Amino acid sequence: VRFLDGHTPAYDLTYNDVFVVPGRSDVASRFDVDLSTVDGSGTTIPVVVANMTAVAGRRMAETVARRGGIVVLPQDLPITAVSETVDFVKSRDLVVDTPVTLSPEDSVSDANALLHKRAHGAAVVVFEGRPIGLVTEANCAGVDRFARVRDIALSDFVTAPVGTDPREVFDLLEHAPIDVAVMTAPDGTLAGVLTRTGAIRAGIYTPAVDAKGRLRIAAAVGINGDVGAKAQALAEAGADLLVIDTAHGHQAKMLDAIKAVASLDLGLPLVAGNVVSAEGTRDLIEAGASIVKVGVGPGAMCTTRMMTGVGRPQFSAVVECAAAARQLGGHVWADGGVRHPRDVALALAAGASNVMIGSWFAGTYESPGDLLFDRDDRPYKESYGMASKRAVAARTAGDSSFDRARKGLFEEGISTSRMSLDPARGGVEDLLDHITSGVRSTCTYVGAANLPELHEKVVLGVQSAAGFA
Amino acid sequence: VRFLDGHTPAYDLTYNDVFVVPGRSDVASRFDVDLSTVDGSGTTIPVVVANMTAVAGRRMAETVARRGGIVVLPQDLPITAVSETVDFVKSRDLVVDTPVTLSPEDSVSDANALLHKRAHGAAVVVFEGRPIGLVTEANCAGVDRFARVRDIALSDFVTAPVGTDPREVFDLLEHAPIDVAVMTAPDGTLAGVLTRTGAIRAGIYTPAVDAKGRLRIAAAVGINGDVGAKAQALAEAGADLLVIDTAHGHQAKMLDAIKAVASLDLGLPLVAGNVVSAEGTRDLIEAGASIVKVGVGPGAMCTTRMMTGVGRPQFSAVVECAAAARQLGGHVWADGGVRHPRDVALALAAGASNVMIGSWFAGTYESPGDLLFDRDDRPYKESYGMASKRAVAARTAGDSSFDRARKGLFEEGISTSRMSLDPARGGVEDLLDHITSGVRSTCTYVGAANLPELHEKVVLGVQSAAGFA
Amino acid sequence: VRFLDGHTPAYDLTYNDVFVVPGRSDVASRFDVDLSTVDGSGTTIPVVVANMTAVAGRRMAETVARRGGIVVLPQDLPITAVSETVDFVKSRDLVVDTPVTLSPEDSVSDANALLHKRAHGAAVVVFEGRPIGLVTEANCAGVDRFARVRDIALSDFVTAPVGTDPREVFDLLEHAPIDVAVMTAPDGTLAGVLTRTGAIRAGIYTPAVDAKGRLRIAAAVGINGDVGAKAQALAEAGADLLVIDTAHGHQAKMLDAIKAVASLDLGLPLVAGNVVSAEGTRDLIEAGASIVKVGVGPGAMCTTRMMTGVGRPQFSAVVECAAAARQLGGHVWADGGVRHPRDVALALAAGASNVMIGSWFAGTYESPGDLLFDRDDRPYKESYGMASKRAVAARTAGDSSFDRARKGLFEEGISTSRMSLDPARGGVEDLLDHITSGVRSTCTYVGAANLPELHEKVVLGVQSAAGFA
Amino acid sequence: VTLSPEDSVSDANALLHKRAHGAAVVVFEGRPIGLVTEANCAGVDRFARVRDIALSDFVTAPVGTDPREVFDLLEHAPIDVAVMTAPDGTLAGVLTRTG
Repeated sequence: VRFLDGHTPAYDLTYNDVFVVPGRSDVASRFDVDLSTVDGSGTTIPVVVANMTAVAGRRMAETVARRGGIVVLPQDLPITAVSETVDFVKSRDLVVDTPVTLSPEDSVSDANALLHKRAHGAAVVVFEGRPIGLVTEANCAGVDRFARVRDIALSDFVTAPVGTDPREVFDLLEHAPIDVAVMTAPDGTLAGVLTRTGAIRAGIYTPAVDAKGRLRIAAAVGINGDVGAKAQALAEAGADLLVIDTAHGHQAKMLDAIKAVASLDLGLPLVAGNVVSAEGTRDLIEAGASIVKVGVGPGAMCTTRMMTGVGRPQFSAVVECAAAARQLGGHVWADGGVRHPRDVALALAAGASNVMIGSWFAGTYESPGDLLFDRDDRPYKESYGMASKRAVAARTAGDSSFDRARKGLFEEGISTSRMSLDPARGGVEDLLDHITSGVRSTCTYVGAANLPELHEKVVLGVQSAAGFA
Repeated sequence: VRFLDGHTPAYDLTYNDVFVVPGRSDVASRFDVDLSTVDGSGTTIPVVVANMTAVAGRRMAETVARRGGIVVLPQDLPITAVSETVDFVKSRDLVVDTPVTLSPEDSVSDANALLHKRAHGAAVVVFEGRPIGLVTEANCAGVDRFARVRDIALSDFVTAPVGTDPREVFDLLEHAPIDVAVMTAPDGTLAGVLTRTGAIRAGIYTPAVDAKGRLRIAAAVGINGDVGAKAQALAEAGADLLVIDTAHGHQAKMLDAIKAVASLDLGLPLVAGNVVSAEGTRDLIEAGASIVKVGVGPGAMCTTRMMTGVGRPQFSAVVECAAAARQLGGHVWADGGVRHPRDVALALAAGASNVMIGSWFAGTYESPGDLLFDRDDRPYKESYGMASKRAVAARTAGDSSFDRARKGLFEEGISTSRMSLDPARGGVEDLLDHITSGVRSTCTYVGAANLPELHEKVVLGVQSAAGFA
Repeated sequence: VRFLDGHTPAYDLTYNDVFVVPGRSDVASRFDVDLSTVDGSGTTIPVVVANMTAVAGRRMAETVARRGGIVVLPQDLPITAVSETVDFVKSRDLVVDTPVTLSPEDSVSDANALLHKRAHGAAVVVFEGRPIGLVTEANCAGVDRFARVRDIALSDFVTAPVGTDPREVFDLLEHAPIDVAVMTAPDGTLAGVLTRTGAIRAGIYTPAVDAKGRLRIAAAVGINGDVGAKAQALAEAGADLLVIDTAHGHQAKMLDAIKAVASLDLGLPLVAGNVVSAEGTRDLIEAGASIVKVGVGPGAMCTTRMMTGVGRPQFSAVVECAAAARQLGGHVWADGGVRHPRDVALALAAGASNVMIGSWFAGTYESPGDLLFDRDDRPYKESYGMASKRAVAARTAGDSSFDRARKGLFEEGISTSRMSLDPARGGVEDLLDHITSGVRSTCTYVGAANLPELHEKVVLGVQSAAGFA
Repeated sequence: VTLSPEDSVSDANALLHKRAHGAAVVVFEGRPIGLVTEANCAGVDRFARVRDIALSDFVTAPVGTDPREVFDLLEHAPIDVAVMTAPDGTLAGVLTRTG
């Protein structure tokens, strides 16, 4: 990377210490920029969903795959659940989104609960595979709490055949009272729904698909036990990417796991981490890892850097890891704390081929967590609220109560960080649009048509802390 | 510019990182300093009003031109409105200010609304061109809400002929109960008003006038469409300065626009921006721009630097751009975030020939926005409250709803930043006095009689962030 | 110590300026790390309790000695009290903890007061040396305020013989309603109690014992009067470590005191302080001090650095003192402000053989201060609440009221800093577990099996203050 | 209050408050399986299918028993509900000490 003249600090840099200097640009608009990655993950956008239990959901996987990203499944899930998730994801359409389907004679409370599980805002009533109506907001107000769904149905939905160009579907929704377009198969069976914003995103974004034309998905494996057996089982399940993660990637056990998994020669790209050093990245790549995960305690006040003195600023670590990996032909992923598009833009400029988003996507409808309201009816979802129970479901490992208590004595309990739902960006697609707009604006300011060009021509500067007063 | 010995930081500097070291001075008082610019804009003060819809008003243009500045009109205004504004501004007197005129039989609510549109605090009643009285504050209290103006009039206004030396006009207002001096033409028709503070400012300040002895004004053009036609239309309308602005000035489209406008050879000075690099300034000047606009995402926590990593500290960017432009014979304008006279003083010391003020002037009476009160009756004006509607009035460009939605998907909505009215500095003239006093004190401390001398003898130092604790 | 390339700041570093870079590690888990010190203090953990009146209690001494640390007694205590404390501490068991014993016919209010003096949560009723029952929480609710203890007793306590392996004691408490295991001597007399967490800590931690197999303890002496007589009296009392402390250790009087104490040749290790300079450490070691105490006004906003400009950042001072002392064969102790395990980890990485904890341990049950509740019933203990009275008990020194007032005129009154009790970490053993977990995680991240190896292979980096925004 | 298996747990919570017994019986093929009581829905998944938090610890007595002995049978019971079934084992009703 290139810095300004004389900008050679005696310290590691964070995302608050750097800025991008505008250069000569010929890019007309944001749409003239290609965001496709070259790391082999197959994503058309540099957004990757972290493998956390409170974020890596099935609906999230479907949505992110359709919008061009990829989601890594948690490593504690059973093989049957992973196989079911992969089969459901790879059976989805590349344009339409799977709507919330309600059978007749169901409870109205169940319908209200299912309404908020997706950003469409309308749940279709289906009988014999045929749509009957859409249940929308305020339909349950004043109605008997024991209503049987087929009492407040609104059979006023716009219908179009599957395969219609979304350009005309957008026009058909110009004067519709509900921004939902239920499209049915030629035999009349339900296939999916569309919306004006969904049609625009379908025309803007490019879905990330495998060689079979199906949505891509990823899965993770732990560092304990027979790693080869789990890797083989996940590869047979249809996973397109394997991620071997841990708190400290630069250890002998992770090297042994990488050697064991790479010996099988499954052909899938391999992701390992996390390291924040050039030596660690080189050691991980030499062991057989194609993608190196970067970022260990990036924050200066995070729990890791308060328990221990171990850590490193994200920007310098990513720069060093990318510089070490590119000469070996590998790629790096930014696995820090991302809460603004500036972080993603700076990570891409540093040389990272992909940026993974963690807890930020937990505050969306598509996240597996259940929606609950605060005292002021603030929509929010409890991060790590039920992940601890799922974590200890596999942590027990059949050990006795004495061993479990001995392990848990030193273990520090992660608190449940409340994350308020953004009313203007409730769906994860809005956050994806925000991040992609930020990255495209960065590319236009720099004057690059694609991410490698952005990394090539980026010019950075250093600023002091006095500007934050 | 000259810095202290050993003050060579490894980072770019903001306005919080620098300070002015006092030197040997022989300037007796603040009044012994000339603030006239040499950039060719014709302003007697380095204050320029930004071309924003919520600030660039007609009354603001008149007031700033009379006080020695200049105002750039928004580029989205129609040619007829711009022509009307120019004709009204160039038909104003160089000393007296245009008062609020109320015709008889009007609504008292309309009179109360018109009272707050200017800082005079008294609205004159005019019939057959002759003043009848002045409606002042608290005149509408307790009176019927449907009063017809000519029921609470106060015919106790001091009258003086037009052309009287303001020195005696100040004495005539020594014991007057209302600090308004209505002056009428020799035929008895109304021409304008004056006040003690207005007389003092008329004796202190020098109006910025063109070759015809009329108040100066500027207009802006967009970067889309036939730039030459708009430039020709504005030049024919009587504009004295053209400003071609955009988010990123260092692009090929802006270079083409500069080449197209300069090919017409209208003779007017040309302003282009924005760039924060020496290469960008050189490219803009070579294309045919006489004045370069500086500043792109100056704040470390601004919306631009949170969406993207693109930006630069204002001080270093202004210094570099001025150093690059002066050797080419051009001039630079500071277009950062100005909220204190320190910012203007440091920008002038850096080498900028003019400093443009944006949202700061929106919280004044003369701003085009309407005055409204908070729950605690706090006077304030909604910045960008109606500018969005005016922005989309020209952004539609006859495109279809599909294209408009596709454009607006990536667009980020600018929030309406409330700006409270300063009770002691409600009028923009008070802010102008504050800024000019700050600049004059800076000049006296440095020991310079004019802005080029201030830039010549200025000595700067660097301070750490520990002083802000 | 080793820093990253180019990380050579022009200033002294605190604990907020440094971070630990992960290296190649082969440590399987936290339990594969040995925390034993090599400074000669005999502690199995680097935790040392400060010699403050509000912290250095008898129960605290017993608990810290059993958990592997050491406690220094205040220097103002009389020789009889110190002898009694040493005799009580050295008469304790290496596994079981001394419970709260209640005799029959006592006041129930006294029982309630004694309940909160230890973290067991159950006070045993003893008659003729035989346990009768355990008084637990909520037993005093609704009961007459003048109850005689033997009216709400619960004779449902699990009993095991002394010497039983805690592995089976843990199993015996699996279904017990009270997590207290009262163990009695073979003659049936009470000897102590145990708990599940206590059994785990007994199996994890190693008690710090002297050559006689008894818990270790330390005492302090003032710098005034005949230091040799006090040192001889404390050595005869059974103290295992002597600490000569003062505000400014690098003074002639402290050198004379060190020479006087070392002339006696008591054979005990000697601790002196405090100094923050290499010259001071060398002077103290040459005078006859085996351990040098480091840290004088470490905070940038502490009372010492606000009264005077005297001070130094803790990290740089500790590094310099350790570097100076190791070549002379001595050792250094970190005596700064410790509130997080990160501070202890960084102090150990800097080269310190032990880290002393001051006011942090005051907010525990085992501290000598009495427990009192806030308006919201917040458990807290008044730091320095009664230490001032004990300080002036020896400060009077038989001087007249005139001399006392003359001394106290310049003296600044230390305020009583309220320290809230942590509900999840009420006992000091929980804080010890937290700190040891932090240190073990640091060691695993670095890749060291013991503290000297941690100091050998540690690699540090420097970060700017912009990361704290 | 009778709850069939595979029903929504929210419906069970709603049905719990419809009577003063405080316990809703789970019935399958006319046979009681358990009683859903208060705080059973706390922390449990909002989409629970009833037959996941059932408590099969209900006291059973034949219909026609003198309530004097039914009161004694409920002296130490943790739930003050006495589910009584018909001689063929089918559910007929419930009783309590106060009842």
